[PDB]
Amino acid sequence: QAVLLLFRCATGEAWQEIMLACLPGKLCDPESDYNPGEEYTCGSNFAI
Amino acid sequence: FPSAVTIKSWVDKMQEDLVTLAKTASGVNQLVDIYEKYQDLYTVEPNNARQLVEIAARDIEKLLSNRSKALVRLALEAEKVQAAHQWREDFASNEVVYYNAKDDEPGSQRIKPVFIEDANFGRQISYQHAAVHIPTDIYEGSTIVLNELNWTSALDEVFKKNREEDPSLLWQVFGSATGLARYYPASPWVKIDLYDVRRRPWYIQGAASPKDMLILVDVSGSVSGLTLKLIRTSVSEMLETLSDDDFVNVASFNSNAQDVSCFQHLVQANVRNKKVLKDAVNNITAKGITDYKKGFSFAFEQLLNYNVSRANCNKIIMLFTDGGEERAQEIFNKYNKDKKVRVFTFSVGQHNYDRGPIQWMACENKGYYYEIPSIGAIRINTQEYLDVLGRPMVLAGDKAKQVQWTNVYLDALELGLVITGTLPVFNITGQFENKTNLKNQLILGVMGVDVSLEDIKRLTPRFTLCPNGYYFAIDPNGYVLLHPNLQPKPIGVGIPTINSQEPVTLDFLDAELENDIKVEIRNKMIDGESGEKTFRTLVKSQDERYIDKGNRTYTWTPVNGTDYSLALVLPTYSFYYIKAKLEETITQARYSETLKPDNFEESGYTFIAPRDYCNDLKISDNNTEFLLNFNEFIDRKTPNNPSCNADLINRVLLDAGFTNELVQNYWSKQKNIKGVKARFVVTDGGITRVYPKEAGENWQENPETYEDSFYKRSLDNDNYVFTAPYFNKSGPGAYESGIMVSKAVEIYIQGKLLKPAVVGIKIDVNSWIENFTKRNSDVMDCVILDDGGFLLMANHDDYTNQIGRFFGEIDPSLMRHLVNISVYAFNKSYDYQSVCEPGAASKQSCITEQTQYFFDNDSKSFSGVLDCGNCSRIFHGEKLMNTNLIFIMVESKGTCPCDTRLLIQAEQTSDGPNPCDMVKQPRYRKGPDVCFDNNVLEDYTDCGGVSG
Amino acid sequence: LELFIGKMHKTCFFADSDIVAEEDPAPCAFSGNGRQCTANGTECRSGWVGPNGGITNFDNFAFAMLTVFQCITMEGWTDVLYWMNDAMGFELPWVY
Amino acid sequence: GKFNFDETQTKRSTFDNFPQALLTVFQILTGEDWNAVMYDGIMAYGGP
Ligand SMILES: *[C@@H]1O[C@H](CO)[C@@H](O[C@@H]2O[C@H](CO)[C@@H](O[C@@H]3O[C@H](CO)[C@@H](O[C@@H]4O[C@H](CO)[C@@H](O)[C@H](O)[C@H]4NC(C)=O)[C@H](O)[C@H]3NC(C)=O)[C@H](O)[C@H]2NC(C)=O)[C@H](O)[C@H]1NC(C)=O
Ligand SMILES: *[C@@H]1O[C@H](CO)[C@@H](O[C@@H]2O[C@H](CO)[C@@H](O[C@@H]3O[C@H](CO)[C@@H](O)[C@H](O)[C@H]3NC(C)=O)[C@H](O)[C@H]2NC(C)=O)[C@H](O)[C@H]1NC(C)=O
Ligand SMILES: *[C@@H]1O[C@H](CO)[C@@H](O[C@@H]2O[C@H](CO)[C@@H](O)[C@H](O)[C@H]2NC(C)=O)[C@H](O)[C@H]1NC(C)=O
Ligand SMILES: *[C@@H]1O[C@H](CO)[C@@H](O[C@@H]2O[C@H](CO)[C@@H](O)[C@H](O)[C@H]2NC(C)=O)[C@H](O)[C@H]1NC(C)=O
Ligand SMILES: *[C@@H]1O[C@H](CO)[C@@H](O[C@@H]2O[C@H](CO)[C@@H](O)[C@H](O)[C@H]2NC(C)=O)[C@H](O)[C@H]1NC(C)=O
Ligand SMILES: C(=C\c1ccccc1)/CN1CCN(C(c2ccccc2)c2ccccc2)CC1
Ligand SMILES: *[C@@H]1O[C@H](CO)[C@@H](O)[C@H](O)[C@H]1NC(C)=O
Ligand SMILES: [Ca+2]
Ligand SMILES: [Ca+2]
Repeated sequence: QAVLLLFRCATGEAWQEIMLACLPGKLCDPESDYNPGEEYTCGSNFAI
Repeated sequence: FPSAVTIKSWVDKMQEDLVTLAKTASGVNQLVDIYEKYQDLYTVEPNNARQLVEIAARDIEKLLSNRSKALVRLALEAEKVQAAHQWREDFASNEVVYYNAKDDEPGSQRIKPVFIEDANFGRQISYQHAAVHIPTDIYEGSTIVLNELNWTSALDEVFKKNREEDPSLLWQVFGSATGLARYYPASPWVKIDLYDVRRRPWYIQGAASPKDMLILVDVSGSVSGLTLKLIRTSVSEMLETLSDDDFVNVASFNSNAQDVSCFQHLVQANVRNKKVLKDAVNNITAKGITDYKKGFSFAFEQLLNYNVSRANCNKIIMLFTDGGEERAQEIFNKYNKDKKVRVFTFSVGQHNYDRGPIQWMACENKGYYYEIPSIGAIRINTQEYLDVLGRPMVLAGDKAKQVQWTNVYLDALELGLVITGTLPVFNITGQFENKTNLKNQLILGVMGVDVSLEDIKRLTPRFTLCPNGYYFAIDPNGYVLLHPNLQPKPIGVGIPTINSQEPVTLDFLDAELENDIKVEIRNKMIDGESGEKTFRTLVKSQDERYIDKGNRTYTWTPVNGTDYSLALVLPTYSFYYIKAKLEETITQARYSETLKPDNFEESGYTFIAPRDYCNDLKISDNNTEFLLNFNEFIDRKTPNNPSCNADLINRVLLDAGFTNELVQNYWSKQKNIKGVKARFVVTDGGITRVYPKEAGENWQENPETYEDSFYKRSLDNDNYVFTAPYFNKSGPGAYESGIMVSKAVEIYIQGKLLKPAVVGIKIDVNSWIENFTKRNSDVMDCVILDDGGFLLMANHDDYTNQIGRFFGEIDPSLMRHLVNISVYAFNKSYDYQSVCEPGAASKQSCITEQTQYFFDNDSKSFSGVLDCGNCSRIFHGEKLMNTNLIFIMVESKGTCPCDTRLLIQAEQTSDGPNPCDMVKQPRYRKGPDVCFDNNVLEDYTDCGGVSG
Repeated sequence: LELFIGKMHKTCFFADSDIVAEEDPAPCAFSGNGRQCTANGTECRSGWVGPNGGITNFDNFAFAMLTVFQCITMEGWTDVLYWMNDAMGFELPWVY
Repeated sequence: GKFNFDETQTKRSTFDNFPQALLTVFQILTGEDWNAVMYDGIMAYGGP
């Protein structure tokens, strides 16, 4: 799936909209383990 | 087929069997003797119709004067307090303290009140302060809102001061032009919230005067797409700001101007008419080129009609378009040179067309220019035109401050049917030296005090009148402010098809059965003149199944503090009433002892009318327990009764003895009678007595005697009345209850006719069959019908199984021919407040058409032949004497196999009457005499351009 | 055409109704292999026009040729890929 | 003027006048969202 996303960006489909969706202020699934309360901390500024 | 003589004698035997059984078992003459036996426990008092109406009209005028005084005392403070306001622009330090409804703060502090529950209010309230309502689309904490939120805090003290003299005061509300509404007493607001105080009918009438609106809709090609959807929505949401005093019409133009509907001239814009225009608006398509000269020429011609009824007031043209390069200045210089017609122009949609000519059109003609880019701006831009129309009224001054009253409508805070007073509030800042005059020509808001219809009903007592007598007040427009047929439900229009904000405006001719004489009475009341008329009227029964004709007397006078007119309907035999006089201690204890639930085995099952005997005895709607509270109050209270009226308690106690003395002396001797299942006595005092305890469990009638359909019907008739049971397995009662027969007693005290009670029995159907037989023949059919064409005694077993059914649903061929030969007349009428199950294109309100059948000809013997296809069917019709029954014999339907359409007598959903032809000959009405428009001192220099 | 004809015709409406539940509908599983709507009170039946109003689909030769030409110009090809992922599954469409 | 069929929104890439036609043709040449304008033009003539 990551390789498919990278191919999508390589063809330049909506790469800027993918980039805008990886910023720090994002929700991530409860399946991953994290401290309760801080739920929107996942996501990084290095996406740009 | 037996001869006429042999069938006349056959029915002669049975009419003696039925009458004698009801005469003796019920004991009609025994009750008459009991009333005449004493003649000293009560006195006969006259019932002067002329005196009653003036007294009742004086109380309504006085009641509406307390609220009028509570409004001028409330609007004067608002004008003075606001003129002293300083317009602070920073509330972070001096926060505003207020209670905001619909809740559990940058520049405000919230209040948590106490919220005590009380009576005369369906909800929990608090007299400590006043709640504030702010619309969802209005941000609290803005400078405009916060400044208004300060100077209105001075209304709290005058809210309390108003309520101290009159503790019976309902909601007092101030609707500001900023959007917020502050009402007293504080109470929580009532899904999302869409209430805006500026769009309420009580706010709109005080904002401006009646108007002759005329909406011009651009249906050229350029408006196709999204901007047509907004035009149709803006027009629909703008007709919602038109009351019954405003006349509107809608036109469209695309190289040719035409009406969008069936009206062709200005119509009254009531609930029904506005539905037609609204339906016709969501049908228009965009096509063609734009022609403004033809559109405006057609619009200016309808405003100058003067043949039809109009408002003779504000004349305004509304232009819903997008943009163009045509100014049409040659038309405005021809049709309105004196600027007697305002032109408001709306530019709707997202576009780049020239709005210059649209802006210029609204500036020369004292109008205003509005922008509606999206749906969010539709609701607010379609109500700001009342700021322009209120300009001449502000400059009038003290002569424009007149209290007005709305149409009857349902209160927003779930209070029931109410009417609201109205009085505008003006800017006064700088008026002492008369130097500002810039924003001073726009109203601050509207003041209002609610009056409930139950408040008015307490000023017109009806328990000294006959159950057929009632008060009914009218309106200039003809609608009823007070009527027994007015229900707390919205009036329906059309048919509800699926794939409360409107007022309850019920016309007088729609409340009861229309008549040529009654139209004259309605017109004489509208123009405000007293009078009186006695005439024969045919009256619909309480249950919409029978029609009976009896003499009535209408007495009306105008309530000439306000513009209402009060009338009192009063039949004959009710100009006198039984007034109870009794102060002896032991004669009331014995009478009250008859009300004990324990000894029903010796006095019969007893019901009590839930009247307001005393203020501390709450109505229960149970009667099983309510009687327990009533009689336990009698022995636990001093018989002097200083807090509640003895007149309403002396009557019920006096009727308690009379009903019991019939049971003990007469009914007790005959424990069981072959043809009798129950015996009941219903009196004017308000009690019912069913002798058998077991048979007293089947009494499904209303405990209140004034609401009993058979009681009211038996007074009009001078003979035994047979009431057919219901059908469709509507609970129990078909065989185990019986057939109800009633006969009102008539007493002559001093040459005066009086009908204080009714008596009757319940004839068992199974034992009546045995008498009737002395059977299931395939070649002959014999049925008995009452006044209304309902089966009461059949012959074919299966026919008897479907007892109490309309004859047209079991033998349509015979019933239709009966109507033609003039034995069963019928009169159709509409019910505008009804709820019906919707069909295809829970439940919704709708109009349902009612049909009632009754005896047309006085003649008793009928005969003839009906032809239903190559066959000859003969029948004989004889009517029972001293009874509303008719016996019909005809040979069975098997001989002639024909079956036409069924004739239904039921609450059938309809959409009529047609509104396209009612506007051709509308009912008479009188418009308001106040007309505030075309003032020379008006500025109107801010057309649409200073704002952008 | 050979692999898939008329697979993008099943969006999840409301129960016992004819109105699409979502504002941007996507196909269900054709045979219970792709995507299933699990919204409270939703079910899907073959009575949907298509993703782009019926313009983008593989149920005709002209429609298939238009879709192929649209995808070969690297314009909206991922949209068709994801719609076929919703319809069929996650194994066949990515190769095509 | 045939791009007024949606009735729910206003479309920016149209052929309403000469400047907008030039902008839309340039956008089609660059290849960005040319299929969206093609769909709009197809639905302007009735549909699929
Ligand atoms: C009854 O009438 C009186 C006067 O006839 C009226 O009081 C007047 O209220 C206005 C506010 O609308 C005051 O205007 C002052 O001057 C300007 C004009 O708005 C304001 O400055 C900015 O104005 C822009 C609009 O152009 C506005 O968007 C912005 O928020 C304002 N503030 C900024 C940019 O900081 C002033 O703030 C405003 N107030 C001052 C200077 O204190 C008039 O001064 C008022 N006139 C008098 C004599 O007091 C009153 O509102 C009317 N009643 C009601 C209910 O509206
Ligand atoms: C708009 O809001 C203003 C502030 O929220 C109100 O102004 C304040 O009103 C208080 C009481 O009315 C004043 O308190 C007293 O004022 C009198 C002068 O009349 C003096 O004795 C003192 O200043 C003071 N007394 C005390 C504190 O014991 C405030 O002075 C006054 N101003 C402020 C707080 O800045 C306005 O009343 C209000 N407008 C309306 C119409 O209610
Ligand atoms: C309506 O107003 C009139 C007068 O304004 C009231 O007429 C009174 O009628 C009685 C008897 O007919 C006279 O004794 C009074 O003298 C009249 N009043 C005056 C001022 O002359 C009439 O009562 C008012 N309507 C009601 C319902 O009270
Ligand atoms: C009613 O309106 C019409 C036109 O809107 C007025 O014009 C007259 O119409 C009647 C026939 O309908 C005729 O007398 C003439 O054809 C018209 N002119 C004149 C001078 O009468 C009409 O005056 C209005 N009023 C009435 C009572 O018809
Ligand atoms: C109620 O019913 C009566 C009886 O059918 C109707 O009035 C009759 O109308 C016919 C023709 O329309 C006349 O020939 C009769 O003379 C009328 N009888 C009357 C006036 O007593 C009509 O449907 C209703 N009448 C009302 C409401 O007054
Ligand atoms: C699309 C290629 C593509 C781009 C991003 C992502 C995926 C494919 C096709 N072509 C379209 C035209 N463009 C260029 C272009 C550059 C060189 C030669 C021809 C065209 C263009 C378009 C309009 C105006 C100036 C320049 C170059 C690419
Ligand atoms: C209010 O109206 C009543 C009549 O309904 C009247 O008796 C009374 O004087 C009026 N005023 C007050 C303050 O009660
Ligand atoms: Ca792209
Ligand atoms: Ca145009």
